[PDB]
Amino acid sequence: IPHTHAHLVDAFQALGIRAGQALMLHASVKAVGAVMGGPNVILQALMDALTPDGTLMMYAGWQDIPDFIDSLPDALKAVYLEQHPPFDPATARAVRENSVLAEFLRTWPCVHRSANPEASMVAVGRQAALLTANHALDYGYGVESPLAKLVAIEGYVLMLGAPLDTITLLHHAEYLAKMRHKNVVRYPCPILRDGRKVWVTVEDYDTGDPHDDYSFEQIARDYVAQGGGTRGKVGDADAYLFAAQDLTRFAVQWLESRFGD
Amino acid sequence: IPHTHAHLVDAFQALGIRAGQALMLHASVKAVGAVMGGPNVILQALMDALTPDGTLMMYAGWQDIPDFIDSLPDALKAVYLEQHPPFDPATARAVRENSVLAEFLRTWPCVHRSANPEASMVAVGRQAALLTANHALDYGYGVESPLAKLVAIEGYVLMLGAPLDTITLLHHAEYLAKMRHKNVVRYPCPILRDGRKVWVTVEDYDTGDPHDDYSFEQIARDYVAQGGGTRGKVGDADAYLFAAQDLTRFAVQWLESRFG
Amino acid sequence: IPHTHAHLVDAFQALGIRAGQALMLHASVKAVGAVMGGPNVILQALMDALTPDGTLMMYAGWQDIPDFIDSLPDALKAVYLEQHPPFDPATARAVRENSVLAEFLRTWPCVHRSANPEASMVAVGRQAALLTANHALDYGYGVESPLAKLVAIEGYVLMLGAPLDTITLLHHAEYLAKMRHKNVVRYPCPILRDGRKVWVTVEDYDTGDPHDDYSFEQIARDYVAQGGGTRGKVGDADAYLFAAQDLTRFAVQWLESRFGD
Amino acid sequence: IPHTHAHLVDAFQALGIRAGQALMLHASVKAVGAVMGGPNVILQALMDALTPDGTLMMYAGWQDIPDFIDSLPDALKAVYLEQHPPFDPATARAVRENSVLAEFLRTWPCVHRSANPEASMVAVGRQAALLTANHALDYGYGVESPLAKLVAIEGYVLMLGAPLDTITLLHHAEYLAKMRHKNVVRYPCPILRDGRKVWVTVEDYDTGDPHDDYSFEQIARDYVAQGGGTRGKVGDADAYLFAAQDLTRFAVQWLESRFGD
Ligand SMILES: CC(C)(COP(=O)(O)OP(=O)(O)OC[C@H]1O[C@@H](n2cnc3c(N)ncnc32)[C@H](O)[C@@H]1OP(=O)(O)O)[C@@H](O)C(=O)NCCC(=O)NCCS
Ligand SMILES: CC(C)(COP(=O)(O)OP(=O)(O)OC[C@H]1O[C@@H](n2cnc3c(N)ncnc32)[C@H](O)[C@@H]1OP(=O)(O)O)[C@@H](O)C(=O)NCCC(=O)NCCS
Ligand SMILES: CC(C)(COP(=O)(O)OP(=O)(O)OC[C@H]1O[C@@H](n2cnc3c(N)ncnc32)[C@H](O)[C@@H]1OP(=O)(O)O)[C@@H](O)C(=O)NCCC(=O)NCCS
Ligand SMILES: CC(C)(COP(=O)(O)OP(=O)(O)OC[C@H]1O[C@@H](n2cnc3c(N)ncnc32)[C@H](O)[C@@H]1OP(=O)(O)O)[C@@H](O)C(=O)NCCC(=O)NCCS
Ligand SMILES: NC[C@H]1O[C@H](O[C@H]2[C@H](O[C@@H]3O[C@H](CO)[C@@H](O)[C@H]3O)[C@@H](O)[C@H](N)C[C@@H]2N)[C@H](N)[C@@H](O)[C@@H]1O
Ligand SMILES: NC[C@H]1O[C@H](O[C@H]2[C@H](O[C@@H]3O[C@H](CO)[C@@H](O)[C@H]3O)[C@@H](O)[C@H](N)C[C@@H]2N)[C@H](N)[C@@H](O)[C@@H]1O
Ligand SMILES: NC[C@H]1O[C@H](O[C@H]2[C@H](O[C@@H]3O[C@H](CO)[C@@H](O)[C@H]3O)[C@@H](O)[C@H](N)C[C@@H]2N)[C@H](N)[C@@H](O)[C@@H]1O
Ligand SMILES: NC[C@H]1O[C@H](O[C@H]2[C@H](O[C@@H]3O[C@H](CO)[C@@H](O)[C@H]3O)[C@@H](O)[C@H](N)C[C@@H]2N)[C@H](N)[C@@H](O)[C@@H]1O
Repeated sequence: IPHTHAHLVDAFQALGIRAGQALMLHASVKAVGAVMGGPNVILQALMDALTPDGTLMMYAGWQDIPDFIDSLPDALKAVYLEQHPPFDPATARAVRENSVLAEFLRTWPCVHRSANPEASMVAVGRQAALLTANHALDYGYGVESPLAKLVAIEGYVLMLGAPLDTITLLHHAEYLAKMRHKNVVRYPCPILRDGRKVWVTVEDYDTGDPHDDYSFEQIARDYVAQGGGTRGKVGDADAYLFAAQDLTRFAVQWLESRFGD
Repeated sequence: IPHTHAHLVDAFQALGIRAGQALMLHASVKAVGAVMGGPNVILQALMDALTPDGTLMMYAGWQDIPDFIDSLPDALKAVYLEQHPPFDPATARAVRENSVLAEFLRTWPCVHRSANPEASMVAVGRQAALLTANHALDYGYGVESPLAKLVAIEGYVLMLGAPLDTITLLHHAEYLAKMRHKNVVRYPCPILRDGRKVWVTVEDYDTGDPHDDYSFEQIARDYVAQGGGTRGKVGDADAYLFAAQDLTRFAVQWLESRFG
Repeated sequence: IPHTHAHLVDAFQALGIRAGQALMLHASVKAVGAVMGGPNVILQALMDALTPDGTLMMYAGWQDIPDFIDSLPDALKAVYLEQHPPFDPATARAVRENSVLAEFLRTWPCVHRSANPEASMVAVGRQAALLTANHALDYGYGVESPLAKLVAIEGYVLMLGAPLDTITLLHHAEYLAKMRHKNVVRYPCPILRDGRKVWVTVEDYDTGDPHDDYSFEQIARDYVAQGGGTRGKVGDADAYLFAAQDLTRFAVQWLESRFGD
Repeated sequence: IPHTHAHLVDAFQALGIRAGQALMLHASVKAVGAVMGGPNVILQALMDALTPDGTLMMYAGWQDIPDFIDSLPDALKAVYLEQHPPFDPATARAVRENSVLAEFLRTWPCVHRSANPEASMVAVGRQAALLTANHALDYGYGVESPLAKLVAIEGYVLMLGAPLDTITLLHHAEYLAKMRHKNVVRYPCPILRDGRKVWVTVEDYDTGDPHDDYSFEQIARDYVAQGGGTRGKVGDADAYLFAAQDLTRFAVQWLESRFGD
């Protein structure tokens, strides 16, 4: 009754997932429904469809990032600066709202993790080191990011029962697009440097709210409506498979046509 | 008859300015009235009362600091990033609202200027290098600032027809005071590093608005009312002379009792 | 009698070269022996084993870099400052001792060349632009170098009859290693800036002599002795294939255990 | 016969010492000759000429710093790591070859001491806390040092029968100067961190030998020969009074003209 590994492998393949692809996954475990062996089998089935020559990536981030401390009373901020642990990539837990699957992949054998705390990506497979390498602290969805590299190697994005609003790649499209105005955020973050905690200022485009009157769901819905991507069932979940290069190109043109200067 | 150099020196001495003091000036040229020789003579008369063993300092800042570029359209901000000049302490003009006297002092012979663009101070005299040295870019009114040093050497603040709301030293009291919440700002600024332009992020407490329900004029008036400072006329101007250490102590206690 | 293209491809594959790898080559043409078609066929056979989704990189440097002029009399120095040509990446010849194969690759179609004159790297393939981008003038074997990026994307080093003392990647290990003594040098170099010749000063760790009592031969031989890398014949040449990340990690530990904190 | 407090005060004033100056002293007690009350009176007379508005600073260092332990056998090194006391600024004795006057000033009432063990400075007076604050452990004669601050506040250096080779400020000139070769060292040191002994590694330019073919004696003699500073007798001692800013500028130009870019 629960979905089997073999059936999930074939369901992923039916969508168009092929040996050797680099793929970034957004998922809802509940949407897929009961799997025989639990969410590990979702990851393993996807890895098997990709084969060891492919690569699987997820957005992990950092569940406990203390980027809000300026909003606290001064005396409480002082305690955070002294007592909050730094981002340690070996232990920093994935953002829970990024799916438990991101935390499962973060702790998978042979995983690689990128160094930007807020934008941290985890990946397993042939190009996992490449995708996660040299992730700049500032503008973490920009040109020196795993999203840029995913576009460059013509990777894919799989939404597995995940809302279309959660496509992290579209923050890279926001970065690229010549828009009339984008909101810049600067926030403190503790990191490790020579094995010691250092608080640094991170600069980035706001990724919590859009820069103008749009949503990622709207961009993705328009992409699908004009023939973009493939769609199909995986377990109980509605799934969408997008080519990163074409989706990014479409999204940049979409933003610039509506909100450019 | 326009006010003379001698009459200004004498009025400065009558108010309590003494040889060897370190003094930070806030002024209105218009409030002083016509001076024989112009605003140079205000500066020179004050320097003469201080003698070369004293020191005179003003808050210059940078009139053209482009700290607002994040609010501009992205395409315009890109042009600023490419074309706006960096803070060059040799040429960066003083904020006009800090008085033309601050720009006059900034271009005075033997002046020293501190390196923080937004908070830049200029000084002439025996301790001018000391006061302006190693002015940190972040928290420019804090521990690594000319204001901290002015307090440490028990200097003075002279208000020469300037409103009591303009006492820059009270931003140092804000920095020191343990208050429930202070607003932190981070803003971009172009500077010179190894002779090349570099854009850096500056972090500071907000100095454009108070951190709570107060004004500097309110603090200063309360200080005067409880016997703080000396008052007198210099030219046509109402003048106030404050000890930096006592005013800072008072303002920190004032802030902490109300907002701590 | 001469080695054929097909036999060289087979030998590279037997050694462990795989499609998609990013590979840095050190070679001796003489050690390989006569090849049917000459040294071009060595490069093409290696590129074929790597496929277009792989990358081949070599250290080119600049045969005629005038980094020695501070030692000359002022009058001769003035002539160098006036008359020596700048580093032009389109024409600057590779160091002859880096093998003629480095000069052959530098002039190969679709090559990318990194901008640091003394440390210039040349590469052909899918990650060639990535590896050669933004190569800082200072500390050219350091954090901003193609060697750092080769480690970060988990590339490989192939020794094709080249002595183990010539592994340029070990200068990156010297840069990373925390050691009791380092020599820092500053030297002059003419470059092109806005189409004009400009003399700049480059700061780097000394790469002409070791920083302490060791040799690269010593480190690499120890690496092999503990099971590092794979070995085999390619043509007449003894070949070694090393993982860049594992060799660098080993060499940093080797240096730090003897001269470190 | 023994020099009196009053006659030292007069001699310091005749040399050019003035109220309010920040002054770094290098001294020989024997060169001054017998003082009525002993070396305390040298320090007190100098403080009196400076007044409490002035500041007197000396290089104390740490007589017992175990910065040499990497050269010992592993077994003896092990005992040092276990048993050597940490740098405690309250008790760490001044280097004996820095003059007993440095230890006398280190134990003077109201003294402030900078935190860098090897480069520790002690000071008494109005800018004593300023000069000694935030003395970084790495590059202790560099930008984050009391010597940098002495230059910035336009202080002075007084040589009181001390050899001209002993001007510690010239290590700051070495740090600033752009030079063809520098030696960088890393050495161990035990310090206090949250009241517990911790061993750290300090990185600095070598200050035990020059970076090139020069001595501080040469630089200082050349400075004096071109009119730098003021000279006079204090007690039996030849004294020199130098402006820290002018001497540092001269020394940096001297080094860069001979060994610079
Ligand atoms: C928010 C969102 C993750 C919620 O989806 P979800 O299916 O409810 O949550 P998850 O995918 O984390 O799965 C949670 C379920 O995994 C199940 N599960 C199975 N084994 C588990 C295990 N060892 N440990 C924990 N949970 C386990 C549990 O049933 C758990 O549900 P429960 O806590 O209610 O018992 C989803 O709507 C979504 O948005 N996904 C895309 C997220 C994304 O990629 N965001 C990018 C940034 S915008
Ligand atoms: C805002 C404030 C400066 C305005 O006072 P003000 O007397 O009108 O202005 P200034 O002191 O700059 O003097 C300007 C006058 O100097 C005169 N002046 C004389 N010689 C001059 C010269 N060579 N060049 C320019 N102006 C000259 C001019 O008459 C000029 O007035 P005008 O342009 O209207 O003709 C004053 O109210 C104030 O706040 N002073 C304190 C400022 C301060 O210290 N702020 C700290 C940060 S909060
Ligand atoms: C120094 C070293 C290159 C010498 O090896 P080598 O085989 O003698 O020299 P090369 O690899 O340059 O091959 C030269 C041969 O290529 C041959 N060749 C074939 N076609 C050629 C052509 N069109 N043009 C020139 N030479 C050609 C020639 O026989 C030439 O030898 P020759 O000039 O004596 O006739 C080798 O010992 C070595 O150290 N390799 C590693 C180099 C390195 O990577 N260094 C990194 C910095 S330490
Ligand atoms: C090395 C140098 C200090 C030797 O000078 P010195 O006059 O022989 O030594 P000191 O200045 O330490 O004075 C020591 C004398 O102080 C006298 N003294 C007086 N009271 C004393 C007391 N309570 N306790 C100890 N000594 C006392 C003693 O005569 C002692 O000499 P002694 O042990 O032979 O009896 C001197 O040549 C020098 O180089 N000074 C500059 C040092 C410097 O600043 N170095 C910076 C780093 S390069
Ligand atoms: N792609 C649109 C999404 O925006 C928000 O999630 C973003 C997230 O926003 C955070 O959400 C927290 C509060 O929910 C804040 O701390 C924010 O920083 C941001 O910090 C990440 N860098 C990227 C995430 N995409 C929304 N939470 C999500 O529901 C929505 O689908
Ligand atoms: N706290 C009282 C004072 O605050 C403001 O001046 C501050 C000033 O704030 C600017 O004032 C402008 C409003 O005209 C804004 O651009 C602000 O950025 C800030 O740039 C300086 N760092 C410190 C100045 N004290 C007031 N201008 C001044 O009139 C008043 O006396
Ligand atoms: N570390 C091992 C290697 O070091 C030297 O080659 C280096 C080379 O050194 C030059 O060669 C001369 C002899 O050392 C120096 O004077 C420099 O000009 C240097 O310029 C490059 N930056 C890197 C090269 N690896 C050796 N020449 C080389 O044979 C040896 O394999
Ligand atoms: N500035 C020149 C001076 O160098 C030496 O003293 C230096 C001292 O050098 C040590 O002294 C040992 C032998 O000289 C070295 O091994 C170092 O550890 C060094 O540790 C300090 N950081 C700075 C001192 N200046 C000389 N002791 C001194 O006589 C000479 O005049």
